[PDB]
Amino acid sequence: KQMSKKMNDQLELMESNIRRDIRQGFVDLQTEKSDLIVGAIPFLDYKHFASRIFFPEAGTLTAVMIREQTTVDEKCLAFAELIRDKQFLSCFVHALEEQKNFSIKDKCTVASLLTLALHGDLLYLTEIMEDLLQSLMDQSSNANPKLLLRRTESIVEKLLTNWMSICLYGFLRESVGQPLFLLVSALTQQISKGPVDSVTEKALYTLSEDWLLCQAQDFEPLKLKVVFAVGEEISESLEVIALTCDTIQQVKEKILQTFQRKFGFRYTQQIRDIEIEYEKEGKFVMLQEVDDTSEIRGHVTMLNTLKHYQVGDGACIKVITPKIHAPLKTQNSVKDDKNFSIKYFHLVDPPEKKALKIKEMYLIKLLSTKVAVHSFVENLFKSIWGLPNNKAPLAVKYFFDFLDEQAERKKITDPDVLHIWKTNSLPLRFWVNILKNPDFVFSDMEKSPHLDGCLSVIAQAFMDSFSLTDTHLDKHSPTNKLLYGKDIPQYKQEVKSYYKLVKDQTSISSQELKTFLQEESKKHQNEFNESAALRELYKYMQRYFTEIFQKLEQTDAPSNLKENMHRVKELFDN
Amino acid sequence: KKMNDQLELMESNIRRDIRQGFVDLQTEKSDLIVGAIPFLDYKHFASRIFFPEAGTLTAVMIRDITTVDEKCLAFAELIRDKQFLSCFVHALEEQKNFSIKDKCTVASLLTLALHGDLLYLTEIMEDLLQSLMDQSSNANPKLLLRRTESIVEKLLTNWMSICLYGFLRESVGQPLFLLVSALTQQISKGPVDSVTEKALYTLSEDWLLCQAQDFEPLKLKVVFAVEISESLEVIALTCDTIQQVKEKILQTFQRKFGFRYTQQIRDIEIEYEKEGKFVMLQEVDDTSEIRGHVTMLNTLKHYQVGDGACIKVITPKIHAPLKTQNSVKDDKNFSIKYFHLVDKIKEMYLIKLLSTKVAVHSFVENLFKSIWGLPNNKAPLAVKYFFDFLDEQAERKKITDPDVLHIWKTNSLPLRFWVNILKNPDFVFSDMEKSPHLDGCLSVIAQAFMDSFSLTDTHLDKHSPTNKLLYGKDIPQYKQEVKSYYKLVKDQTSISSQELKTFLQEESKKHQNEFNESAALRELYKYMQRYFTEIFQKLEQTDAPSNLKENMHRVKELFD
Amino acid sequence: MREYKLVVLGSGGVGKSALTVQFVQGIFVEKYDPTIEDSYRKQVEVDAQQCMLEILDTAGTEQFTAMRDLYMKNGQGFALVYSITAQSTFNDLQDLREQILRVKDTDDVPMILVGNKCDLEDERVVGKEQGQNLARQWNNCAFLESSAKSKINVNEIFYDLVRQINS
Amino acid sequence: MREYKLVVLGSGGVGKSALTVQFVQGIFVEKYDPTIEDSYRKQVEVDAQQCMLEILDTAGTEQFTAMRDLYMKNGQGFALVYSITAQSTFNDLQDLREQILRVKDTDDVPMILVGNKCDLEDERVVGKEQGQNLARQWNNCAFLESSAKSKINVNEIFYDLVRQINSG
Ligand SMILES: Nc1nc2c(ncn2[C@@H]2O[C@H](COP(=O)(O)OP(=O)(O)O)[C@@H](O)[C@H]2O)c(=O)[nH]1
Ligand SMILES: Nc1nc2c(ncn2[C@@H]2O[C@H](COP(=O)(O)OP(=O)(O)O)[C@@H](O)[C@H]2O)c(=O)[nH]1
Ligand SMILES: [Mg+2]
Ligand SMILES: [Mg+2]
Repeated sequence: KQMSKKMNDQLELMESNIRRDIRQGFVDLQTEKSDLIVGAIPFLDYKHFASRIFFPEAGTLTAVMIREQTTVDEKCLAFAELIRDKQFLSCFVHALEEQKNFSIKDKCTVASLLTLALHGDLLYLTEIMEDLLQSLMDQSSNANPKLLLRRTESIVEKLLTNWMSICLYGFLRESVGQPLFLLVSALTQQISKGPVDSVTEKALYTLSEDWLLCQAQDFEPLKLKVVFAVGEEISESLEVIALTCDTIQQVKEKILQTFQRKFGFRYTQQIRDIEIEYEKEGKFVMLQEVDDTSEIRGHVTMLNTLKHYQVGDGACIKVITPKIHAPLKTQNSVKDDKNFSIKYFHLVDPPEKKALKIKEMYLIKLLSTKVAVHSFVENLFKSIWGLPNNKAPLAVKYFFDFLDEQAERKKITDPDVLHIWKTNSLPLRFWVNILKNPDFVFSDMEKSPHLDGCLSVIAQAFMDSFSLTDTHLDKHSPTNKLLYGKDIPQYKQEVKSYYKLVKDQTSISSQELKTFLQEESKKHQNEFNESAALRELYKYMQRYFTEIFQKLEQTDAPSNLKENMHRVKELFDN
Repeated sequence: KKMNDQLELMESNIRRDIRQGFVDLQTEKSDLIVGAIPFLDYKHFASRIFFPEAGTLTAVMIRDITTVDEKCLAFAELIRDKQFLSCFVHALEEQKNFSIKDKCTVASLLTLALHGDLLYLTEIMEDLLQSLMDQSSNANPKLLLRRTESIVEKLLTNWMSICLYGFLRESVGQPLFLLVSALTQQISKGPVDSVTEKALYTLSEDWLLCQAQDFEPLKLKVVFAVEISESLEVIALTCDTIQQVKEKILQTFQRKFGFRYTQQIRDIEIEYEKEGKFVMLQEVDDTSEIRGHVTMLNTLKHYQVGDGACIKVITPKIHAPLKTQNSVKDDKNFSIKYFHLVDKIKEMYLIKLLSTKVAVHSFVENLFKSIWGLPNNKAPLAVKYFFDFLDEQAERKKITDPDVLHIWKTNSLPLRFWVNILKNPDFVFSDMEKSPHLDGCLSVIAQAFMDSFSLTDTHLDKHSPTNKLLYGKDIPQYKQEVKSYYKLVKDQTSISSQELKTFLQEESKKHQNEFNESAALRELYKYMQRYFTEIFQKLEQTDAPSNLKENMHRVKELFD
Repeated sequence: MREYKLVVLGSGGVGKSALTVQFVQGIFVEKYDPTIEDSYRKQVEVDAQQCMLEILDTAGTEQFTAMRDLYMKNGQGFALVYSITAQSTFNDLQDLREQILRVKDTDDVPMILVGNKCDLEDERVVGKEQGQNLARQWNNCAFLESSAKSKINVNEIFYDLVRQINS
Repeated sequence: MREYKLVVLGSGGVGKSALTVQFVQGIFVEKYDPTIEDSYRKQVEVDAQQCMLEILDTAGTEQFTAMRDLYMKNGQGFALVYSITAQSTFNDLQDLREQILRVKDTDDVPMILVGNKCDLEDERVVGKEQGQNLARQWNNCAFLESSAKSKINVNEIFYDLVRQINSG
């Protein structure tokens, strides 16, 4: 009978704890203000943007493609004059895909190299993408029309992403860039309001259940007066807000974020150079990320926070660099360690508290954050499928008329197919790509895997608005759909209305195409170099020569083309 | 070692429940709701407002069914003089025996009596209210009209009703009825305990069902006797009591047909199809879950009612000669005798208070925006005039604080009138049986409503009322509209007396055959003969001509 | 912990919301906002025993026709409040007691008489001895002159209500 | 109940989402919704032992520039999927498995090769022996022809993955 007492008491304390918890969750959700937000958006120049989109593989090497010598490399001239051929390039695109040695990476590569080579003449590129896309459709072997463009089994698809990017850049910098940067900033700022685990990057505020910090943690916003040194005693005040649970580096990152947000110049290139001092007895003692007074759970040491140092509100805190007094006040950056995720921990390490780890009890936070940044999400979404001056971007309208006419060319009596093609070609293969890689559009954008997860969530939400089936979300459906389940149908309506509006807009003769594509081509002919492109495509031409030659011979090839082929070989050789 | 399993099931159910709250909150599709709005005739309106106490008896003040009564005209002649009436109300107010209810009484009687001459009523109300205002020795200008310590206040409520009724039927009534119907419907969408009336869905933590009841929405094929048969579909829950199911069938009938199936619920019985034969199900039978001195009512789930089940209905003239059960709801002590859902965490269901709060929100916005809305870029006549009075008086008492203006406006108009209409919908609409739960919810909405008038930016915390947190995010938008609404009336054109006199006269003449002055003055006199020494001692001090005293004593000679 | 439903009653603007906020949120602000319906709650200990309070701040006795009956039946502890600035607020406490004892249908109803705003000694119109006389008049009931602006007798109210519910 | 992280990799429209939903809700609906990122989880009794599974439903290989390496890094089990109606998708799995082994920096990784849509034998392109020989070529790897539409070997995938995680 003695155990009954302990059991009852336990369940009691646990219950009341859960009370305080859920209560705090509701109170929080209701009392969450929107103190988010910038000015000049750090846009990228078209060269860097396009290069990052075409080759997000070797990010730094992509500077090799940004621009006499052309006239010198006659091989490049021959190859170039050869690419301008429709039949040749057709065989060149099909024969490669025909071979099983030709992987996905090979396909992306080819598509982008071909885009850079054909970036001077975008007319021809448009027309060849049209034939390459119609051949992936009309004479497609594995063709279930509502499943087209989904599996990356062709070069044409990645090509289509490239072309969408090329043609829609203007529209991005004009009408979509601001809300996208505003959303990335919104999320970033929002997540920095609540605790983040320094070792798992899991945070309290988030849009992803996977990324959620379902850990019990008591925190409180600390206002910190920041002093900068420039000798021994030099001080200038600054207001920086942190948390009681923030690790040292996290604090450093916050004061640096703030500093840049007030002076437009990073106080330091590398964050490791700065050390942080604290005042307790009127004297400043440098605080380090981990000291001799740090608890150890088994074989792993715990990171020192601000509550670890008993830091209170209005605390004065000093900033030192490497040229001030770091001759002796230098600490070793913990995060630099190879196995830092095994040697250290912050807010996570693997009876009342045993049941306080319940994941669902934190799902409301996903709601809260979803509530916090919903204005920016809606802004971005509406600015993506909206039409300024009642007209649509040239490439969008044109390409949708192209799809419509294609469906007309194949005798298709199901509007669902047209819808599917429209949503598989543009938003999936383009808009999601900008949505999931905002660094393609902006500079000095460091993307975290967490923010990647949040953007993943918003992207999926964006994709469900292009669905055709009213999905019944129950207890079995993933949270990422649940969060945006209410806003989906409005978006769906706006989508169908959007495709309608695009369909009913006045058609476009190829005169406008002429002036436009010529304008873009003349705008970007000298930016990249077709030399490296063609030289890096030759590696592909000679590696599958017999198959291309065969595919071209089966389609009645003139002597001229083949003589030019062997000429290219002879020029590259001799 | 027997705590691991108990806590296993415990935390399991917990997870499932919180996740289910989140899912329901995310999967909540709007499907609320009318046609014509059953408003009350101006008579019953005015009467149920003037005397909310005597419920039915108010119809005795309605002459919708005086030269002989020699005592009425004399006392009315007395009231006709401003001095006599002023000293009357004042002297009566200065009494310790004069209870709170007596003030509402005399106010309502006075308004009812002088309903025929709105000019004199308006004038004397202005004078008396200014008396309450500028000469108040024990009052703070910012706490004016707050403490019910004058006839002028209840009288003000009455006058507000009189003058704003037209606007009520104009643009505020319909959204109100829509919000009430939507609220009732929403609450009734989720399980309700028959004993406590605590439902899962609500807008009040007090009125919250804090128990995890695993239910399931069922489409029931209902049949009607006349033998005879007629198909219908009723959406009932598996946890619903037999009388709850009955209420849902009756509601569905009265909605989809336009006329009610009956007037009494006690005279209907429900049959269920077992295996061909129909067994009439009762509220409590033998095998009922009895726990001490309390017994569990039969739910649908108790009889294993499947989805798409067949249901028959029985009237007292059909086959209910011997086929009739007794009504448990009539039991003088039913709470103590039977139980339904109740006989353990509350905050876990605060989420529900959100769900409903969203489902019934558009209607709330319609009601609020209507109340402080301007039809054809024009504010109500009474509003502009009364606020003009407040402005002029504030300019007449050496005050330089716009806060006092706002506070007077928020203690006179929305508090005295709009709350009275918001919390009491049956003062507006006929056949609206008022439930306590709906009264609680309406108290929440009315609370938010008047919080939208506050001049104090109060940050909501953990120690704030759930009702405040439930509408706190939406408040500060309303505040800015309320603030701007007030200033528009200030910037509205001054009301010409040519429009005023006509506006009063039309209604005065259109309501001269509505109320009887007889019973009114007859009930009003009783306060005079009660405190005569006070009235005389005040009147003689206020320089009373021999006319007033001769007339008064003549009235006393005609009444005794 | 134990659940404790309490009700705060009084005339319009007698410091009910004031006392309540002063007791739960600790802070006081001279603000002018009419209360309609506010169900509070707070974890608080009495007689070395922690319990869970449940306050209901009510509205003016006649600012509007309201649910005057529900909370009298369901309530357990009652704090009646007048202001020592206006006399009528003291004159309006009788019918309150009446309806309480009537609806609850018993003479043993946990109640406390409070003359709030005891920080105004120049506008005082109701004596303390008057309130004490009314206190003894109600079968020797408790009487505590309080003030939400000075944290005087604030906690003692609710603590006494709980204590009276106990015994 | 331990938590398992099973990741479903593949190309565009091979039935990753189909298999995951069929495993989770038991329902198959012929629809067309490109998965971008969907996180499922379910409690299931494996080998008379109730464990907590977490199925991550990824997108096609190259539908957009994506975060392939993250869920590979954290993932404990992998179910590579290919439609037997398209040889291309069956070819595309090689570099994927290569990336798995490279990131995990080992060879004893819980993994299964699944040839979905084995209910369309009249439209089959990839023979069973192809995928079987490929599984044999991938160090006696686990192989299954599945059909989320016809409920064929839907659960045995994740099951065998769990049984492999606890294996040596
Ligand atoms: N000096 C003083 N003023 C008070 C006290 N309590 C309330 N007040 C003031 O009285 C006014 C109205 O009181 P309030 O509590 O809002 O009225 P209620 O909501 O109807 O109970 C407020 O503006 C307060 O500033 C007190 O204890 N001392
Ligand atoms: N016959 C058959 N069709 C399937 C099966 N699984 C998926 N599908 C079809 O494949 C289409 C796309 O599948 P989906 O789940 O979206 O592919 P995912 O990209 O891997 O998520 C759907 O329309 C289904 O009809 C299966 O097991 N059998
Ligand atoms: Mg109050
Ligand atoms: Mg998918």
